[PDB]
Amino acid sequence: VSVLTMFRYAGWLDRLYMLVGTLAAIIHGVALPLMMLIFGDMTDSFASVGNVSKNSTNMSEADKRAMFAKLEEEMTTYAYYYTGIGAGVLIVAYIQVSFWCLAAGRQIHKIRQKFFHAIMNQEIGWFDVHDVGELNTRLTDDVSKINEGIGDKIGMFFQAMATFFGGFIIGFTRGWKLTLVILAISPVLGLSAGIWAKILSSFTDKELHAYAKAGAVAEEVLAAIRTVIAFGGQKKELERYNNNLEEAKRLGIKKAITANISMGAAFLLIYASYALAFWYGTSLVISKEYSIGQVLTVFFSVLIGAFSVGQASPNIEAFANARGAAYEVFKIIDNKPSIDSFSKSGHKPDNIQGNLEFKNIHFSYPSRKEVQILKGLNLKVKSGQTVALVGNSGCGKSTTVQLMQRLYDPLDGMVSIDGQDIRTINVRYLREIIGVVSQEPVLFATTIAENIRYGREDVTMDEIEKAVKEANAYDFIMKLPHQFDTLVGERGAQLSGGQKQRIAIARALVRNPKILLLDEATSALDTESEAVVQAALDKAREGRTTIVIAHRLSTVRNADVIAGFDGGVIVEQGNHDELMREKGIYFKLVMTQTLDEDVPPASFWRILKLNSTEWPYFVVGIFCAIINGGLQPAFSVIFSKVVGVFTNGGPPETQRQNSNLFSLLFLILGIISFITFFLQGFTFGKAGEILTKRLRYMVFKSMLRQDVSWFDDPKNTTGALTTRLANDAAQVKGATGSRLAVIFQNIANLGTGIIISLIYGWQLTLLLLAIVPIIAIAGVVEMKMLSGQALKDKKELEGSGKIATEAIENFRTVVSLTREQKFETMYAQSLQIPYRNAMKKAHVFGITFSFTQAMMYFSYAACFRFGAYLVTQQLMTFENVLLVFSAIVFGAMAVGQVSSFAPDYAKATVSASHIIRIIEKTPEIDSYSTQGLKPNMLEGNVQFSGVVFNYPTRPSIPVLQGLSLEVKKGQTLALVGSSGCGKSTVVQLLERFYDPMAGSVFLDGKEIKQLNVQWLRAQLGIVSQEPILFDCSIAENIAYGDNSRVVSYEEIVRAAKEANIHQFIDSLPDKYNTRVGDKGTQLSGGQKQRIAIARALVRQPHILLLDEATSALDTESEKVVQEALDKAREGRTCIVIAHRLSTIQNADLIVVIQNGKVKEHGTHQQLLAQKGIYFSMVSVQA
Repeated sequence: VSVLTMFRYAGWLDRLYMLVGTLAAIIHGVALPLMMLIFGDMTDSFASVGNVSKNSTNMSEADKRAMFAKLEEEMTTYAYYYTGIGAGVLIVAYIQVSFWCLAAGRQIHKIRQKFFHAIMNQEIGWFDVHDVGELNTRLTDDVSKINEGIGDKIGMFFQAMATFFGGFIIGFTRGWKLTLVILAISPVLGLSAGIWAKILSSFTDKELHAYAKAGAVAEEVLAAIRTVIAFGGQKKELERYNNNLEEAKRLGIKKAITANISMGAAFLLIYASYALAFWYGTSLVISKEYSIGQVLTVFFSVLIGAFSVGQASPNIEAFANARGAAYEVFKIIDNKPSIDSFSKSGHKPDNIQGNLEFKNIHFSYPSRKEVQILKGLNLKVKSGQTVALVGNSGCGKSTTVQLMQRLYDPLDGMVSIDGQDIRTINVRYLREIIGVVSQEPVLFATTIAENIRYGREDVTMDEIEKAVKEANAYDFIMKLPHQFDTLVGERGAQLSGGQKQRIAIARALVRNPKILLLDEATSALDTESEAVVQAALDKAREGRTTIVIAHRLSTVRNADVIAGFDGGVIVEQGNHDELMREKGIYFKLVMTQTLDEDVPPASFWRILKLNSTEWPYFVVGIFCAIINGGLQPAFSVIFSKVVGVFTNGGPPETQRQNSNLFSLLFLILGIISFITFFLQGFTFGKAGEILTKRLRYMVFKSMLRQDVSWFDDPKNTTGALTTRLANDAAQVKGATGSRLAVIFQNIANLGTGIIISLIYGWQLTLLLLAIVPIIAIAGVVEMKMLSGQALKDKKELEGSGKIATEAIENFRTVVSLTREQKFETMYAQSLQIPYRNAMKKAHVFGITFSFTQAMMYFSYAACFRFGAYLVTQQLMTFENVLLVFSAIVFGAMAVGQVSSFAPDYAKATVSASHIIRIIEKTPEIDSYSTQGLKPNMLEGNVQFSGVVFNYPTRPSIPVLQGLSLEVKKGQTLALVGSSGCGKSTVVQLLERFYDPMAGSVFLDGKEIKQLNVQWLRAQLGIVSQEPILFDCSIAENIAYGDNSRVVSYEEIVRAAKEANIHQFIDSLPDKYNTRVGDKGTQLSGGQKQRIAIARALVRQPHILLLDEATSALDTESEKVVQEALDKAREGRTCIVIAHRLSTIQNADLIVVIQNGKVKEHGTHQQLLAQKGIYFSMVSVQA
């Protein structure tokens, strides 16, 4: 029902070919096992020939007769085989792909036109609800999904079942046993893959849980970077970041260990079962003699038939996921629920006029539960008049304008155009009788000639000329170049807003409506252009019955009748003077109104260069991959010798050879492959493991040892930094993983295959490589053409989609209604191009897939043709033919594995490129010397001379210009300024966060410029507004080791004693040992600040710095901190920039800073005697 038939709906002749393509899809899938049925027949005769060939040791010439005759007879069959299937698979291929296009093309094009039509046909509803853009985004993405649902995926789907159902048919008939064995190994292979999902999902979360700690440390530190810098607690975070990494690596290696165990075991269970199938497959030959090895090979094709079920599932999933999403929204997509608008019939008034009448109208916006904006209405406007409506709370007047266009059917009451109800008349006609001027004008992207032409389709520039000329829009347009043919570029914002609306009036003027609706047209406009546009409105009035709502009372003065609302409730009506007489609602208002990343530059082999540098030794891992590489062909060699000697060899000794090789297929792989695979995994696993540490290590330390506008004023963010730590190390981990994988398969094919390739007849090789590269390139050129078609298609629908996206986003097209079909008209012509392009790719996709399979039979042809014939002509041998099959599976593991790790190499290369340029750093300040820390330097008299400063934004108008201060030791230097900066910056510059653009700063008289960075930050009393507490024991928080400083209990006691935080320390559990409880969630600001103060006086700085310490606080908290602060200072030099001027009254020197320029300075009473900024600061303090 709704699920399927509509998904496939219509397509009368389409449905017939839809079935034809379907039919062709079956016989395609049927062909592959039939091709393999042939493989057994050629095997059978060739085997009987081989049995007599080894059986001779007597006669020779006899073997030259019959054995070659059968082979010649087989050569006769060979020719009729590949062609019959080849010509078949060639034709049926081109057909089944036409299903993908020819059927899908006409269907989607049919879908598009109705969908694009139904959207505009829902009218009002889209404004009522949903997303109106996000909705139409996904929906057009949904119709894109449909082509995948009705395409050849289905053709492939029937093809798969034909290989499946048709495959098993042949299997059971030629035996019911082996099936059971093969069916038995199915859950086992599903069991091993089950181990995979358990290991991957479980080990991921552990790793995630591990790096979360490593991530969390980087999370707060990089957020706390300015805090840690000042205290120089870097090396501790340095050490910690290594510990979390130490654990995360151990979860990394075990994951790799267990994974390789699974993947190793996974292949074991396959090959064991593969071996198990033959041993029981062989035992039914030697002692039994039922199968000659035809079905034995053919039942393996049932696995190929079984793999097709795996190829079937996506097409169904492609079909199912497309179906459910489409048909459910299809109900919304298609039809026309409509029934408030429609397009058609209705009544056409020829009366060419009508008095507007509103009668007892109760209405509510379709917000449902929202209260009625309009409860009841009575308004009657006579013909030729102009009625004015007004309000306060908003809308409620605008509603009356909205109902008049029948955009919303009123809940109760009626709106009467002329004498008749509005619901009788044809809607299309009504919109044409109603001109509308909205407050916010809109111009479609087109010529000015066209925007008017959208008002009325049939018009000539003379009416256009007269329109704007009467609308006084004829001035700016003429001076403007291109005249009427001028396009409006980049949507509608180009020129002045007043001119846009004026044109909109002219557009509505062409409409020549007998009703004109103006909603706040004058509102939201510059004063000058307002009067200009108004005259046009004035010139558009008086000739037409109209109704106008705006908030400009200047335009309401000349109105014939005014009506008050204020929220939509009708109260007063009449002429202006009559209204002012009432001094009512009208009169009241009158007097009242009087995150992405990755810069371009690359690595260029520097990857393995830096990698090998950090990779001390691993030659056993890759060597283990090589011996594993060459191990792969041995299987292809062993199996080749099994059936080889089985095909060519006599009845004696058959048991031993097969027995000996059977065991050989096991031990060479099962014993060895598991070992080497787990052996390499333990190597390259740990290889990538330690790299993740050193890299993230040498980065975060390279990040922390550099600040300098990467931290202080970056364009980056915390998340972006963490992202770098995550992806880069993860990607380069993949970079190295791809290295061993390729080199492994390299020798697997190039190294060993060539050795095998060397023993051919040298022509067979050439013929083989006259196929494989050709079919590969043939497979490559298809992929290019495929995306080439995908890209060119997206561009075409884009232009159609944009102009489509243009319309739905503009809901005002429905008020004119002139453009309803007109837009869908352009879309038809726009949609017409991909249609022919859809027809074009039918031939293109048709010939490609056909050709791809055309090389398939041609491959088997030349394989067996030249394997027979000339080789059958002289010295027909069992070898070199199965070795061809060996060379094939190497080409399969080459393309498959290489192309898989190719993009892995890409994103890694890019991610590595970032991590390399970042780690280069610009270390700047770390240690050096620059000073000897003299014992006479304790002191503390801080100098500023000719200091200018700007934070690293160049044209930021620097906050410091010509600034100089001084403070003697052991006394308080007060500071006060307007707001913002120059307050805070001074404290920051003392930290030497940024070296000023000009001037100098001194502490003992020594130059800070030339002073050591560390020791300068060794004595500091820095306290911020909202102190950030690291999550840790408050005891470990109070004391942050400056350099060598151990956690000292007696000291932090003194810290708490002075900071008055000992109250909390006295009581409560664990006392000093209490953790902050997840980022200090159990403590208020007052508690935290006390601790920050304790951090300051732990250091015993000769210089204290208070940045708005009491800025955020209240009540007793303000006094207790001030009590601590005052007691913190007075023993040493201090600077308090706090905005509390009540507590600044005890200060040795108060300084008023005006934006880089110190204005006044002196003791409180001295400045108090003066007047200016400071006295104002106190005067406004009250």
